[PDB]
Amino acid sequence: KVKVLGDVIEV
Amino acid sequence: KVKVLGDVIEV
Amino acid sequence: KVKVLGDVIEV
Amino acid sequence: KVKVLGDVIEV
Amino acid sequence: KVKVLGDVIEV
Amino acid sequence: KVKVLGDVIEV
Repeated sequence: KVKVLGDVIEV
Repeated sequence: KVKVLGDVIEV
Repeated sequence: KVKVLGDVIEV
Repeated sequence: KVKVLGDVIEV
Repeated sequence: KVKVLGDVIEV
Repeated sequence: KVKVLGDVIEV
């Protein structure tokens, strides 16, 4: 299965 | 810690 | 169209 | 509620 | 490379 | 501003 794993970033 | 876990969806 | 829908999780 | 909505991008 | 770029949304 | 940056992962 393909998931998305990600972070909050300050931009 | 806070991460983001998500799925691909057909829209 | 393919989007990503996701949640914040505590890890 | 807070969700995450995102796109796939070519980088 | 393919990344996911996304936003927090109120839902 | 806060965005989400993430990767596709095989799970």
